[PDB]
Amino acid sequence: APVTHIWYFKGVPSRLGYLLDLAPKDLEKIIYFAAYVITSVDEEMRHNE
Amino acid sequence: KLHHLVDDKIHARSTGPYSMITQQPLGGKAQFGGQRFGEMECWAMQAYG
Amino acid sequence: LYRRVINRNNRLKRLIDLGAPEIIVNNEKRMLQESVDALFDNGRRGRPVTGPGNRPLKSLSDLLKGKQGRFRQNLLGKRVDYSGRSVIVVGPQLKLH
Amino acid sequence: EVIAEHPVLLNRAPTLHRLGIQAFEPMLVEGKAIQLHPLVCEAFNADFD
Amino acid sequence: SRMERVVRERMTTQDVEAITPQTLINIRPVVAAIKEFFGTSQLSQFMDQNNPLSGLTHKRRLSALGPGGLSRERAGLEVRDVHPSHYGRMCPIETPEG
Amino acid sequence: ELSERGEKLPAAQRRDMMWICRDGDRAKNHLLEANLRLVVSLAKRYTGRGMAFLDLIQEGNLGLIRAVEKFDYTKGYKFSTYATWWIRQAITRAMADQARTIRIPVHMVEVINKLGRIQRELLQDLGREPTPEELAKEMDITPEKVLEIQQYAREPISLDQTIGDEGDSQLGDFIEDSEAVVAVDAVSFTLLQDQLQSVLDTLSEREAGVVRLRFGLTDGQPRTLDEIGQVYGVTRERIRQIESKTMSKLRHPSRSQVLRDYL
Amino acid sequence: RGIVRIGAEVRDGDILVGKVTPKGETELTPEERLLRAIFGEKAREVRDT
Amino acid sequence: WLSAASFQETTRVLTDAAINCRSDKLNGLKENVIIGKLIPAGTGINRYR
Amino acid sequence: VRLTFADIELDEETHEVWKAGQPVSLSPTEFTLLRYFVINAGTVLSKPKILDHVWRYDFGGDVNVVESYVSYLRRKIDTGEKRLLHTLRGVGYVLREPR
DNA sequence: GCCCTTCGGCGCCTTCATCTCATCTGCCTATAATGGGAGCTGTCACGGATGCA
DNA sequence: TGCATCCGTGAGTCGAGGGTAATAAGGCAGATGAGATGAAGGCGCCGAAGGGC
Ligand SMILES: [Mg+2]
Repeated sequence: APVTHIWYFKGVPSRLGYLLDLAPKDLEKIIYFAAYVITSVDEEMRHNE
Repeated sequence: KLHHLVDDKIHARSTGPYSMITQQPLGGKAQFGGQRFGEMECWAMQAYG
Repeated sequence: LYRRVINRNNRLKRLIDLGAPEIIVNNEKRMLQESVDALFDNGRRGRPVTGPGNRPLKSLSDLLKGKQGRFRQNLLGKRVDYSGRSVIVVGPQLKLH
Repeated sequence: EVIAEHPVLLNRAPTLHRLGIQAFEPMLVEGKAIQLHPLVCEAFNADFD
Repeated sequence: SRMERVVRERMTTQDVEAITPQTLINIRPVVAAIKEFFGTSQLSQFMDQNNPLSGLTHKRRLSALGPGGLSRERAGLEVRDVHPSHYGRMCPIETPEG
Repeated sequence: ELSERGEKLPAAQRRDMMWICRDGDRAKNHLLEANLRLVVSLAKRYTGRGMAFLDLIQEGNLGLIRAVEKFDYTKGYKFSTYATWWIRQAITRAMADQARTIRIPVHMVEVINKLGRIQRELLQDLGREPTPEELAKEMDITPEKVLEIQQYAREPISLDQTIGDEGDSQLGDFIEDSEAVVAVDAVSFTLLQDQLQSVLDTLSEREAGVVRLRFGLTDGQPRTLDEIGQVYGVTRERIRQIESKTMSKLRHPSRSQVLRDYL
Repeated sequence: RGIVRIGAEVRDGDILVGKVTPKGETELTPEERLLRAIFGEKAREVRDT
Repeated sequence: WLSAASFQETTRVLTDAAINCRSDKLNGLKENVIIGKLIPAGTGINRYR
Repeated sequence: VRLTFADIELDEETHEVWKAGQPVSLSPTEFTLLRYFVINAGTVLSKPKILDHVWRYDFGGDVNVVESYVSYLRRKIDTGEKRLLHTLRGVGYVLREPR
């Protein structure tokens, strides 16, 4: 299973958090299996339904 | 007379053994040694030109 | 550390192929993530992975940091051959050169 | 015979400034103590303690 | 403490009246702990004996580094100073120059 | 049975069958997740050696996963009693072949464990360290094997632990690289090769070539006599004779003294 | 017995105890074969450490 | 990046250089010292070399 | 100068052996193997360096030859199943009086 | 005085099968056994996210 | 928007000085590569000597 490089997730600037517009407190909860994220949503399938 | 006699304080080597990971010669009197040419002396040698 | 990575990866492979409840699979994936974490940089997150003698293990990052790292210990300054060392004594009868 | 006009470098840790490494010419001496010229002590910050 | 843990583990796994203190006791951790202390510990060091005074001064010496103590990097400037209470208790002159 | 050598599944024999399949799946998962507490409770006594706590917990989880399949309710005992044996088996097996940097087969990690237990049980009863001959008497095996297993069980050490009383250097700084070239014996070997070439060129060319390909100097392989005959158009007895001539002339003290010095 | 006589003078490089280890095997150089062929020296199957 | 990574905060500058795909010129003093090239000062410049 | 071990004895001149005082005739290369065994008595023998020193370096044959030769040494002098010429699995053979 | 060319003689030297001896890998054991041991943290200064409010 | 709150960086130069520890684990079947065996073929080497030019 894929894993995240610590050099980029964890640091004084969280580079992964900067790119993805999140926070390290809102990334450790995910790449360490504490909370889910919504990978993608269906926009039209929700607009008509 | 202090226990810093020159007989136990003179050391020199031409070609002794070397370390495993890096091929630098080892250090100390038990091993054949080799004086450490640190970066501070690198500063002096660079300043000399 | 490489043995830990290999063990976790093999056990995760066994869990996936066998078919296990998602809690155990998630725990194994977390252990894999933390094992790669320890391999790349031990002690960066959480308590460092410790071996015998109760000392932090030397990961890849710790081999490139500080005075004892490769950069300022083996690259910048090296132990050299054709060298010696001894006590100094005044030589008042010597010439300047 | 072979030490005829062969320069040899002398250094003292710590090497603060450029003059902390000086190239002399060596003369064979009995004993086991390197004989330093008294004048170059100040440049070396060397002392005989 | 290790002894108490192991004996607490063992006293329940065996039926009553079939259990004896000898089988409740496994002296291995105690000797392991004393061997751990006496060797490979920096507070019990190789005797510095090259004259009677060195032997005398190696004992009756007060150290501050080790388990429960402060390392030299952890040591500030204030601790290294001489306290007015040092008088008569700890010599203010005898201390290594390093 | 119905997929291969079956038929188009009707309404009541497909959806209901898959539903009981999924129901059994979630029932197994439910009891498994309920009983992981037993695994984590049992793994507490197993830490402190070899592997970490959570690794042991995971291996016990795998053991329980295996155990739930073979658990038989018809025999009428609590599931914990049967599951404990399988969990212990999985943990012991994993600690045997996974907790060592130098992996050791279980068949003889068993005898290391038994040797340790018997020696430490007899030490307190006798009051002294048990001599390996007496341990062998308790083994019903030769003592030499006892010393062999004693020296096998020794685990490797770390190259990077600070070795001094004060922290200044690591162990790996004090280990000499044996594989490194001496840089003195290399020049000696080159000069020896030069001396050999001079000596051989001093000899007759046919003899020099014969011995050179006899000991495989110029090439990688020494050759048998018939190869020498095929490359020089002579019989193998003639090559034996010329070899006799070679080491006869090579015993000459002019070459003997000039080459024997090189040792 | 293989060790220095008591009351005997030694210096740097002198042998102290004669301990001989089975050398096992290695690449016997062809030049070694010609060397033993010139003097009749035995293979000396052990390593003198 | 090679000079900066050998001075301070090695992991941070290393990660930043990896992200930016920084191409070092291997032209400075410390870089040439590291890679074994002639230092670009004194007797290392093309006027004197 | 004759080299002896337990009940086997060798004369370096005329290349014969006594086994417990009984003279025995034996093959030349087989005799060289026995010479290696006595010259390194108490030290284990491995097939490779046995091949390296005793045999020519041009030997292109298989590995069964040395095992067969050891079998001949067994059937000539150490006829007993347990024998002074012990064998080590993967490490070869050794000449040693059993304990 | 020995080369050119012989039968065969067991040896011997391999080589093919072809058997055993450790050595190692996977599987099974049914009263019940159901939630971490332990960790000691705090130098000095200095730039920056940070959880809330 | 503060604003404490913390969180990761820096902190010397050569030399005395080497290595410290638990636990329920056990029969049993199969297999597998190493090493023990026996048998048969392709020369070796001679034991004979042929012989003459
Ligand atoms: Mg001074």
